[PDB]
Amino acid sequence: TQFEERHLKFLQQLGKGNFGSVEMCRYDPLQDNTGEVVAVKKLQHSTEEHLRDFEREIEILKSLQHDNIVKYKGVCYSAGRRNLKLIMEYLPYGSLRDYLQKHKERIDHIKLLQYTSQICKGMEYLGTKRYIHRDLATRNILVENENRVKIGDFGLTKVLPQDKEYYKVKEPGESPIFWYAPESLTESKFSVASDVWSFGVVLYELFTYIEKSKSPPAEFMRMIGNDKQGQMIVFHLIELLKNNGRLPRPDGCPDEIYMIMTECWNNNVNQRPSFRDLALRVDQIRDNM
Ligand SMILES: CC(C)(Nc1nc(-c2c[nH]c3ncc(Cl)cc23)ncc1F)C(=O)NCC(F)(F)F
Repeated sequence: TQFEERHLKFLQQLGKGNFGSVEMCRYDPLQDNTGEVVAVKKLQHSTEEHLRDFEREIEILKSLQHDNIVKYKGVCYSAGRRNLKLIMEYLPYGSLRDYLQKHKERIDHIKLLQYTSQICKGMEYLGTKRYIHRDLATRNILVENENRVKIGDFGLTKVLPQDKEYYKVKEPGESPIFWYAPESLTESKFSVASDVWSFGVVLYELFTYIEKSKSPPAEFMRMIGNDKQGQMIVFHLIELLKNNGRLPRPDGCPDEIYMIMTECWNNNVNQRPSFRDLALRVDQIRDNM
């Protein structure tokens, strides 16, 4: 079934980035304001390269059906082929980052692990399709309700080549470097293993309860020196990672959860755990607790 542009009523801006913008809209064909509230993504500056990447993100999202992956709803073509709109489910609790920042320690360790398990499961399913998320962070995870989180924003997702286990980005855009694996920093190489490294960073964010002074950019900047600027930050971060500088164990975090983070943060790509293993391990910790 099709979505008519004339029936998409603007409600609120949700955000912007990666050459796109996301708005909360009511899909109201009955024109009585009883329509479903949806999330609508469109391109801000729509070049032929941007259209091509947007179409690929649409195909990727439409191919994914999992409880812990944001639902594709459709496409609106009313403005023509060159001005597509991606329609997705709207998750009113917003990002896990905002949700956790608000609700802090009132969300216990058992609950953080329920979210951790769901993130692993969504990521494992993503990996079976040979898709590399490339932007795993609490800011890119949505809360559906108290018991369910879902991976969102597939705007940076790459499909692995048929004959290779990594995707090489020739001309990188804005990069979340404090979530990046060393091979992604040095060679712009992305794989299931680099998504596992970013997952270790997600687990860290969770157990610091999004405390501002404890964030991966704040911790890494203190380790390299706050006087470092521009490309010198990347140069120093690479050398720090090479010499085993890592994020600290968050205050009150169980030893066992810190060990999972440190295994994800292995410089050897082949030694990092698998998402299938992580979900099994995290479910065992949950059960024990
Ligand atoms: C608005 C913003 C910067 N970007 C996007 N949101 C949604 C999106 C899809 N459904 C949503 N429902 C609620 C909210 Cl707050 C956002 C969305 N889908 C794609 C995006 F690029 C965002 O919130 N990102 C967090 C993420 F969704 F990725 F987890």
